[PDB]
Amino acid sequence: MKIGSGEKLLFIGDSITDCGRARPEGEGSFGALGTGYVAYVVGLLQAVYPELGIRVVNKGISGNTVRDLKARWEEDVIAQKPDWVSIMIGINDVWRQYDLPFMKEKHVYLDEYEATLRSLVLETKPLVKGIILMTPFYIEGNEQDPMRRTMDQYGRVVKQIAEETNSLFVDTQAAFNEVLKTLYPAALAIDRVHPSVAGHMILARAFLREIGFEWVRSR
Amino acid sequence: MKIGSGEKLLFIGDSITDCGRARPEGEGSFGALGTGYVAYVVGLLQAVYPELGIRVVNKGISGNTVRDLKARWEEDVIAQKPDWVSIMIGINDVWRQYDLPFMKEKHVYLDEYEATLRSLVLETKPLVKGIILMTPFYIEGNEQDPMRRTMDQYGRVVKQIAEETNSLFVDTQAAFNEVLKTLYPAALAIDRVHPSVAGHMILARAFLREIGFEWVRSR
Amino acid sequence: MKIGSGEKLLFIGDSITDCGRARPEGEGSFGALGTGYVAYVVGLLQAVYPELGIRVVNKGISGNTVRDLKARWEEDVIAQKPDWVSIMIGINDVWRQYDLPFMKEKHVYLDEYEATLRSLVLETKPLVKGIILMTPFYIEGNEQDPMRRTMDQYGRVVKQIAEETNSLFVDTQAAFNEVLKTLYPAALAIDRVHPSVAGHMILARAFLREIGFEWVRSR
Amino acid sequence: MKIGSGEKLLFIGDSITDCGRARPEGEGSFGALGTGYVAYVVGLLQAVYPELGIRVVNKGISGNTVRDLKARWEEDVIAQKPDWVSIMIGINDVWRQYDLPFMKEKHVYLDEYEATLRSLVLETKPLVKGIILMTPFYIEGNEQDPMRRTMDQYGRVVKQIAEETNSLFVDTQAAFNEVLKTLYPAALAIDRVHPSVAGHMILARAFLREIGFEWVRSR
Amino acid sequence: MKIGSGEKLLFIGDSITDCGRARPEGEGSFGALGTGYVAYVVGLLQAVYPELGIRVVNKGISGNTVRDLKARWEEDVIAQKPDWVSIMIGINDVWRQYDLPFMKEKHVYLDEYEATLRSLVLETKPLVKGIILMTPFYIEGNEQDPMRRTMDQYGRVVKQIAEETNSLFVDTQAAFNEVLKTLYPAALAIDRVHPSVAGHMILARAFLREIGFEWVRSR
Amino acid sequence: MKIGSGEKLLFIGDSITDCGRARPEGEGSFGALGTGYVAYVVGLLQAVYPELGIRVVNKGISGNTVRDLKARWEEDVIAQKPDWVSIMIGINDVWRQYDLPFMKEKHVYLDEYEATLRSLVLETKPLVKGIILMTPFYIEGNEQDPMRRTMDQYGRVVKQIAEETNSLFVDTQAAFNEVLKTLYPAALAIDRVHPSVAGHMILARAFLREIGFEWVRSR
Amino acid sequence: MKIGSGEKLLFIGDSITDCGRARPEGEGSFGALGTGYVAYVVGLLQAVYPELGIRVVNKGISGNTVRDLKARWEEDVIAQKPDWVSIMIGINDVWRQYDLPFMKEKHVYLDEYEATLRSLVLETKPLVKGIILMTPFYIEGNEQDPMRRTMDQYGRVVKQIAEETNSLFVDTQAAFNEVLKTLYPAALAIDRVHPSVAGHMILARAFLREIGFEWVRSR
Amino acid sequence: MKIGSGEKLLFIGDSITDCGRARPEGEGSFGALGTGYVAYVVGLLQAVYPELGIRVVNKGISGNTVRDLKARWEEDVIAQKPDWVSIMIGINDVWRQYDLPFMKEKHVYLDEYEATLRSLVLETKPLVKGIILMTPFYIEGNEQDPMRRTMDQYGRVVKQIAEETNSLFVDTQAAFNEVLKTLYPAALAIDRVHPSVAGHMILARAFLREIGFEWVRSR
Ligand SMILES: [Cl-]
Ligand SMILES: [Cl-]
Ligand SMILES: [Cl-]
Ligand SMILES: [Cl-]
Ligand SMILES: [Cl-]
Ligand SMILES: [Cl-]
Ligand SMILES: [Cl-]
Ligand SMILES: [Cl-]
Repeated sequence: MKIGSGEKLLFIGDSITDCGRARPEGEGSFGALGTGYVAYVVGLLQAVYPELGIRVVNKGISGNTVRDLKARWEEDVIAQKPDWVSIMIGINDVWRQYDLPFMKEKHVYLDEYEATLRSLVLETKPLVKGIILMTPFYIEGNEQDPMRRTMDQYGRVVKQIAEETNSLFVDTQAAFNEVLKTLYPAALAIDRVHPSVAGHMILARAFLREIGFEWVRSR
Repeated sequence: MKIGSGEKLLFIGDSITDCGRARPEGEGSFGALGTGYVAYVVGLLQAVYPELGIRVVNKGISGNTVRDLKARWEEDVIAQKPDWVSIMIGINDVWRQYDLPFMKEKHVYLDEYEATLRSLVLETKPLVKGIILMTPFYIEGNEQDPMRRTMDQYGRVVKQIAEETNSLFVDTQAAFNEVLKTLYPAALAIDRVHPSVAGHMILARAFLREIGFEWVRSR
Repeated sequence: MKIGSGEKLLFIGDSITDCGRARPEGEGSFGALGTGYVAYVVGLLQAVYPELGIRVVNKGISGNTVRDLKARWEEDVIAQKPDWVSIMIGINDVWRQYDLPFMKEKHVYLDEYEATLRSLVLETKPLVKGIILMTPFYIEGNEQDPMRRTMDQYGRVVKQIAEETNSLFVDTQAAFNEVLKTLYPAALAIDRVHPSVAGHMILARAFLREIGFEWVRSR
Repeated sequence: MKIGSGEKLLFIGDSITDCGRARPEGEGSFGALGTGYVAYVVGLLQAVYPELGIRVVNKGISGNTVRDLKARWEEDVIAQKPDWVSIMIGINDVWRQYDLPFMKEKHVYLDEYEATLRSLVLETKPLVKGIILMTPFYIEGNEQDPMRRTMDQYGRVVKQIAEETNSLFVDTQAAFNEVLKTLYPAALAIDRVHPSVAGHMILARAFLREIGFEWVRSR
Repeated sequence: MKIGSGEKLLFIGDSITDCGRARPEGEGSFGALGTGYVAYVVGLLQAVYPELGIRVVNKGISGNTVRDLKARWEEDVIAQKPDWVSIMIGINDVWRQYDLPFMKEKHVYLDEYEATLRSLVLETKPLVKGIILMTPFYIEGNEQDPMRRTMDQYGRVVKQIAEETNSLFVDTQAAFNEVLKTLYPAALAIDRVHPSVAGHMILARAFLREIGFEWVRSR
Repeated sequence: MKIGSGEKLLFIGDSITDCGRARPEGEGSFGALGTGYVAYVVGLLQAVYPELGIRVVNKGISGNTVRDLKARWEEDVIAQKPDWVSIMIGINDVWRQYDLPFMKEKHVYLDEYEATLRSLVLETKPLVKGIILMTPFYIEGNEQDPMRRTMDQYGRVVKQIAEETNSLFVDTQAAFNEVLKTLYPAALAIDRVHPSVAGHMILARAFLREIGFEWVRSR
Repeated sequence: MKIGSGEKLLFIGDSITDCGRARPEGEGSFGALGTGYVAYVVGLLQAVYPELGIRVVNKGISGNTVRDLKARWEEDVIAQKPDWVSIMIGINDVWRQYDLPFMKEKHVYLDEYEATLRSLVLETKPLVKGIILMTPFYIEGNEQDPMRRTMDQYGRVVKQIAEETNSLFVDTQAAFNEVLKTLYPAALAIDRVHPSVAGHMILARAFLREIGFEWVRSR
Repeated sequence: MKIGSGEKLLFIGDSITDCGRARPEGEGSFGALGTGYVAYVVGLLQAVYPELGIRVVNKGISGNTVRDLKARWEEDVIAQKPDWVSIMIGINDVWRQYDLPFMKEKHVYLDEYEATLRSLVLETKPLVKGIILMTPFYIEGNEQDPMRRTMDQYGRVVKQIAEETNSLFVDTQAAFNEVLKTLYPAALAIDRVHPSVAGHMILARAFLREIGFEWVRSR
């Protein structure tokens, strides 16, 4: 378990992270953590490692791009003095290119995305024990579907950045791809982005695996 | 214009047709028709052919497959004594196979779909002045996506039944496919089924063209 | 098609234009465009000219007179940097004279109306590619009904102004008059102002015809 | 005062009479009567003739034609054992011909209207102490407007039936026509049917005058 | 009719006057005038004197004493530039003495009431054509009931003031007393203060009689 | 304490007893009892006699007269197999004579009231361990007010029936009358019927005293 | 009765005291006092000592610790100029240690609690006639349950402070303990803190006993 | 994994199982399963065993005891033709003895509980592929608390019935007891019954472990 006792773990990102969490503080309880992967992570950590006393904050905001995370970073991350920061961003940065293809300033293209996300990691890294970078995802099994293909480019940037900055790394697309060998996207997410409880469990498990969670602990 | 003065035109189908129409009666001019292609069709006919004196009934019901249509056909179609019946069904017949793949009783497979729709058309045809068969559709430009591929199969059945019964036919998939050369699905419908105003216009226009509507009447 | 690719088309006026659009920005989607003629115009443009990538903003506000448009012109029009501005105003300017006949300062009489609307066009014209002036209307077939007779005076001023300023021009009263040869006003609008979907289609079609829309495109 | 002590007075009609009255019972003093002319009539009688001890029932139902009145006449009128029955019906009988011109089954034409209303009056008359027949009305000052012209015809039928049956008669059209020499319809009722408080007062006053109400009692 | 053409008549007082009127302007329509005696007055004036074009404003506020009227007089009366001001206040000034008998600073005793109401009349009188002073009331027939007995003291002060300042005068208690010879208070007002439509008609008629209203006009 | 361990105590009456209790069951500890004297009685018994193990059912219904009690007596009382039945009825029996004086069928006059209540008590008495008869009341200190005078008459009937049947008796009027030496009715109940918390306490205390409750248990 | 005529009694504490009272003033009526022990106290005082004319204010706020009371003391207590202050605090100070055991700064430990509560009493005492200190409580009969055991430590501090400062003193835990010899906590409070009406009566009675209330007065 | 491909798994129980599931059908993937352990179980199975193709039905109903289960067993279990039935019942059977101790008919004592649950298991077992019996639980670490002591007794019955019938068994009490070595109940469930997300995870994990779930599949 990478996370130590008494430490503060802060999650930020878009609606997948937000999942209706309490604004502004996103702590004090679960209703406050929302009803998606963040809550599930915290539930499983408390169920299996109750003695850890990990404090968890949810700063997701629906609709955010990486450009939006930067604009609120000081107040919503730095000022919170987290020990661990998990970031999952990029869905909107890409989605806007496909749902509003003629409003191009709402689009965050890959080179701006890369430099901005890099900037967040570099700023934060000296201040925390660790960073976990989760890739964005798109629940679509065809690598050549345009939005899937773009999403994968963004996820490769995330992985680049995690390697270079020694951050932890969760390939959420890889976790979905495995399930997509069986299920058509509709069975997980009608809009290919916002998943069922099952999709949130896919995400939570992928995050827990990267931080060394054990489903049945050995010592 | 295939529809002639004084006639009663009855639309039946699923949510795409329903679009919040008034239940049970579904008529006429002031919101009972719902807020999608059916209301637009009726709007445009009134704007351009006010003297036709057409009455219009919306018997769409959210969720319906062709099995559901059969179960209420006597009360919602035959007992309304329509002159013209337009049918657009198959989206749920297909979609349940993909979004609830293990709930097989909810699925209406091609054999049930062909036999049922054929039977409804054959029985209705001598009771009415004419039938318009609209294909189902899926807003997805990749013919090899599995749900699009199945939807196209269901559409072939509709086309074949219309030819065999000398019904009017609207290929709604072809109408979307034209726009999908420019737009990714997300620009028209986040779930690839329930479209924007623009998608409802694609549908209304495809319906109108088939019934001989003119935007500006030539004579 | 007068409107070119990537251009911004801004609609302003009263409740007929507003039709419940999102405040303040009236863009980002259709819910944002409201549910009347503006939305229908945008739907039809996207259905038939999806490659245009026209951006459309709705600045209608319910209850407005031309005196109200002027008071918000800088923020709601100039600051938006539109390429095309469509104006439809005058219904309230006239209606107040008939529903509050003893509150005369709520009335905008024809000479103030003319100079004010002229002032808006002259200010705007150097800043945009084009202006479309739509007349007000009153859904009433008797030319001698007092409010109809006043409305027609205002519509003649609009046409004057469009001619003199080389603006495009939509005679909405003419479009309604044709339909009123068949339908009594009640069938279109119970208050003779706020129309059914059919009346909104009358308006949208009249606007589309003036900007060179083709229902089936020729090249 | 034609109404005498201890008597039960029952008003029936459409929305103009209903005005949100309590269903099914429609009585008595604290809001069950609704918020239009019926409540005003009852108010004024109580203010000026408190000792009359009149009981009042409101059986108005929004939407009703005379066909609808016939269908519930036994339960809503005869079974209430009223002493006096006031009827105001015909607005919807007529209006449906104009607002839904192609839905002919919703229309109640003059032959059905005369025969039905005649029959209801003839049957009720020997069961009760008296009947008050109020004309329908349309708030429109042009006798040649088509709906006003039809409404006036329906009113003649009411007048002729009242004379033939020695019923009291209130000409509600004449009462509006007097005010319409000063005001355009929009100042009293935006849809020309559902009036302001002032219109309900016009109605209440016309009713009261016919039953021999005095504003200040002479003796 | 004391009130002349085009003049502005402003009503102020407590909940009996307010009766749910629109804040802050209490004009522009009837919903804006609330649903009690003020609205009825305006309805009757418009029904019988539509050509007068009287503008009517309602500044009642629920819970007010005369101490509250003074605190808002400049903004809610003077600044409105009325031609006629009707005041009805004193119910709360007295009620507080009986429902909160141990919170004595919420009480406005008769000498403060008198001087304050006098001060309002004297301030206003040079600025307007006329003032109408309506007494408070208490719907209770026993002169010796403590609250009735106090209310009557306040009403005698009102009458004093009207005489001395040449204001018009409406004894609302006298109008209720007459009806209370027949009806127990419960039949008019369950709390002996807030009346039924009948009680509001009692009030409206008493006001109309004092300003010279004619139920059927003679010239 | 007249009520003994393990017994079921059932309260029936009108709104004073109801006070928003759960329908139909009306039991037990967590809000089903409503928010007036019945809940307070049950609260205090539990606070001071927790070991008594008393079960309590609230069958009060807003609006009821003794006629209404008779109509549901079999299902709401006899079929509950109570040990003790407390009845408080008569307020509406009387009040309808005053608030709806001309709706005579709603009135339950003294002959119907005595005969009915007598009959209910006689029939119930051998089926249960005991009966508590509570008078109705009116919060009005003037014995010569007409509704108070009638209420006192109805209370005499209750007292006489309790004596004749050896029922326990609570004179609720006497309990209010004591407080009314200090307070005007408005301090306890604006409508003279529905009291504050303090009035419900007056009632609860009067009930408790009659059943031998001790505030501090002597032994 | 310790409390004298015309005096102001102010209650402060957490949700047990607040019980939905009106913010900010918590006076003017009962709705304003909320629906728990404070309201019951006031009801019983008014029922039995109506002539006292005691003014009662409720400043409870849900969630408060003693640290929260101090932060609002000047505005919510001192500025109110009470004659008597009742304080009940400590439930949250302790609860946080058990429901958020890893957010230790939300915890108020016993030495901070003691000094803070002492500080409130010492500040206030010169300004008022009297102070009543109510212990916190926990509805749990096992003295060795951890939260019960902590609560008792806090209650012993309260008693210490009351003795040293000559404050009145209510041991709410003692009052509950007696009832807990019969009832399991669930029957009083599902969360062992927020009680039923019965628990609120336990509290109100314990407070009334300490201020010398008599259930039936002797002079 | 004890559950095998294509099978239907049906969960029944009380609120812990219900957790707001869709009534009556309780299936499948998009919210119909509710928001507690059942949805989590289904989520995790899908994340880790998507190919199993398991269908899941939630027939939990808030409030139920085993008596309630018997009454709807035919329609809610047998008629669903499940392959696997999981039962978790006993919490209310027990809790009613403690929260409503004097309402003995609401209690289901050990004899009724054993006989009923035994009978339901014996009857169901030959109709289905397998049964999973989950104990009830109480989140309370003191074995000598009276409700915990009774709950443990009911759990022994469940364990004994599962052994006798060769059912799978989940000891939910043991799963909570492990976490209760660290946390006081209030950190998991304020009422000791309805847990947080973390408690639902404790339950889901205990269920999954018993059916042979692997967090990471070995082969
Ligand atoms: Cl988002
Ligand atoms: Cl659908
Ligand atoms: Cl408007
Ligand atoms: Cl109507
Ligand atoms: Cl008031
Ligand atoms: Cl009642
Ligand atoms: Cl609290
Ligand atoms: Cl439950």
